[PDB]
Amino acid sequence: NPTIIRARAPLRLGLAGGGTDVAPYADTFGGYVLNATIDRYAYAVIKTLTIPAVRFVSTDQQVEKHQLISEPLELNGTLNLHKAVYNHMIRNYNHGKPIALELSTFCDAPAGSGLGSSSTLVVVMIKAFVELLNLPLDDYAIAQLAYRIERVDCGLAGGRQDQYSATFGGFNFMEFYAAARTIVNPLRIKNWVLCELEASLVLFYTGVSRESAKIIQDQSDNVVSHKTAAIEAMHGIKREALVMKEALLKGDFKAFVASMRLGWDNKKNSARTVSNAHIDEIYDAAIRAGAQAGKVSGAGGGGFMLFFVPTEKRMDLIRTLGEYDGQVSNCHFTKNGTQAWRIAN
Amino acid sequence: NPTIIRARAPLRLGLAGGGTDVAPYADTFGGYVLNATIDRYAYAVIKTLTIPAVRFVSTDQQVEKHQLISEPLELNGTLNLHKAVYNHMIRNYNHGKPIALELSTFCDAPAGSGLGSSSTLVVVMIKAFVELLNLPLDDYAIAQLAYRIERVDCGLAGGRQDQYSATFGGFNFMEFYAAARTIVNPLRIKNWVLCELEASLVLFYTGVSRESAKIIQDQSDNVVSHKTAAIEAMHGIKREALVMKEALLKGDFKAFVASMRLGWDNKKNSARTVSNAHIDEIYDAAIRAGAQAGKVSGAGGGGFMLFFVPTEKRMDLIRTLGEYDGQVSNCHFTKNGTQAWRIAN
Ligand SMILES: Nc1ncnc2c1ncn2[C@@H]1O[C@H](COP(=O)(O)OP(=O)(O)NP(=O)(O)O)[C@@H](O)[C@H]1O
Ligand SMILES: Nc1ncnc2c1ncn2[C@@H]1O[C@H](COP(=O)(O)OP(=O)(O)NP(=O)(O)O)[C@@H](O)[C@H]1O
Ligand SMILES: [Cl-]
Ligand SMILES: [Cl-]
Ligand SMILES: [Cl-]
Ligand SMILES: [Cl-]
Ligand SMILES: [Mg+2]
Ligand SMILES: [Mg+2]
Repeated sequence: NPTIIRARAPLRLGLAGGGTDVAPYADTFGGYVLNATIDRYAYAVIKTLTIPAVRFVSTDQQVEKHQLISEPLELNGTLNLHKAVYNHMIRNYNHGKPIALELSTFCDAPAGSGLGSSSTLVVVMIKAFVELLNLPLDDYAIAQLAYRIERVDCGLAGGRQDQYSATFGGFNFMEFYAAARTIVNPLRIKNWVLCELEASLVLFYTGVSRESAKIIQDQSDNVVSHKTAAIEAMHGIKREALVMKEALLKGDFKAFVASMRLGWDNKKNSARTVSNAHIDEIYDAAIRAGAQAGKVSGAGGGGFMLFFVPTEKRMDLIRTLGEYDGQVSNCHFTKNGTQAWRIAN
Repeated sequence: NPTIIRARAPLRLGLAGGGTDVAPYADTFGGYVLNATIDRYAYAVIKTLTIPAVRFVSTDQQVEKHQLISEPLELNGTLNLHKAVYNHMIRNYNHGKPIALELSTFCDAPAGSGLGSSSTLVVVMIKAFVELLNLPLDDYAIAQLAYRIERVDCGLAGGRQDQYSATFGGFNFMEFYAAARTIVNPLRIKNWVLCELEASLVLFYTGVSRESAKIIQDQSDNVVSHKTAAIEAMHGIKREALVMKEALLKGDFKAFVASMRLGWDNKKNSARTVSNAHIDEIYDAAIRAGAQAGKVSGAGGGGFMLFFVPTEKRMDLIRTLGEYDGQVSNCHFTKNGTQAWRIAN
């Protein structure tokens, strides 16, 4: 009787505030991020095995297989996230006795796409074990656990917003404090506002960013080394996230676009590689085609861009982007957080 | 006090049965179609004007402007659908007195994409007038009206499935009879089945089909001219749509894929240009990459293809398709039918 479980968690568009969730900034001044989940998913699958082994498979089809032993798996640099989730679950919920299983992942967008894929993948792996082991972990616990596994257990530097979008789902405004304290504010946005927003957003995939780690390091350095102007850009990122949140609650699209423009300027000034000449060319083309505001979705340097465009200019913008390197798509938001289902047993 | 209304209606994936909804077949034997709406939309906007004129704007940015006169607009071959919707509403709900307004449309996929864009656009224009005039038209009435406007008023040959997906939303199994009698069967599919299905579907945009009219004409000719083998292919299309419907209700994915394979064979045999060498090359590549079944979504000859692929082979299939001409995407279903909202007054 093999058991087969799948879980999924939606990826996310960073709307405002990204950068203020980097460790030194959040811990010192408090960070704010406004984000929203979209119709693209990370997935994890658990299949119990009929042989004494553990198998890990990743999105880019890396594979590791081990013999069933009663010591933690070493985090040797290959598939550390899968191993660390596995180690945590075995130690904390199965009294340290290994379980014969294959843990596999796949994702609707590769890492560096600006959709929060890395942390979303950690979240979905945890969710799959929550279903397999029937664990009483609520959304806060899963998001806090995903954070621990990635940033502490696997020692990976990064932000704090992606764990929460992946778990809770929908539009959320997050407040980040010291000692890993995060408050999630679910935003119940009016239906008309959501329809108007999707009607006015165009996404543009520019390719994989290879700048995220560098951007996060530079943003962290801003605070640690007291780079005054760059810190002030970050305070601007924080301020505009709150402005945007209130604009969405009031259905004030004029304020929404003005806060995105100021936010994008602030984000570019916070780190040298957030934008580059190639990204600025697209941005400028989008503006003269009729977009009113835009930004890179994730840390920066590539991945998805999003543009706000009035409906009368929408098709013009879509045609213009067709002439650049990348893929255009509409933007559809999802309300559901991470979900699991069973296929066998 | 200008009034601004927007409406949207979701586009659709043809899952099974397409072709049996062509006029001679449906009227003679009864047609069946299984389809489901996706996360891509057609839109219409109505703005009342402060000058005595009527303006029409289309998705590909064609524009017509007329003086406010008290006779129906001529269907001269430019923007006939917009004009005919306008004429109908003025004659039937405004006692024949013209209304000064701009009616504009735009769409997340161009015609020939295989997503039912043409009829979906007619539906959304009607919905916008339903909101502007506060009309008591339910979903059946809007779908029957969209059919009348396109196929009778504008004399355009085509199918019957798209008007119903655009209006009702979700997964529907439609039964088509003579005298324009259609029964919509909403399918309440289990959540796990829907998640499993989205996890197993990959979409692939091959470019605009220019075969739809020819395919529909050939399918119609099959019946009118008694082409025995080609009629029998169509009976197979019909049969497999019912099989697929029952497979989705039972969560039987083995039967689902077998009915899609038989359906695709039957569809190709119903009309010479449903597939071609270019489409078959993609299909074959998808199969050897691990897809278990696939098809062209609309009438055929191009547009979106969909593939069912087991989750363990999903990323392999995605990588393989990356090497062909077209765009890959995930498949996310929507439950909502056509919706309208107000921006001013
Ligand atoms: N200095 C660093 N060294 C090594 N890895 C890092 C460093 N900083 C961040 N990372 C990690 O690199 C991984 C890839 O992240 P990234 O390229 O941002 O793709 P993503 O997960 O799609 N998020 P984003 O694209 O920014 O929305 C994440 O797990 C980060 O935690
Ligand atoms: N013989 C014909 N002559 C002129 N127009 C036709 C004929 N047959 C069909 N049409 C119309 O051509 C238009 C374009 O349809 P089509 O290329 O199928 O794009 P679509 O609306 O995206 N549907 P599909 O792509 O098949 O899902 C529709 O309004 C049809 O009604
Ligand atoms: Cl972000
Ligand atoms: Cl952001
Ligand atoms: Cl179809
Ligand atoms: Cl079909
Ligand atoms: Mg990403
Ligand atoms: Mg189409």
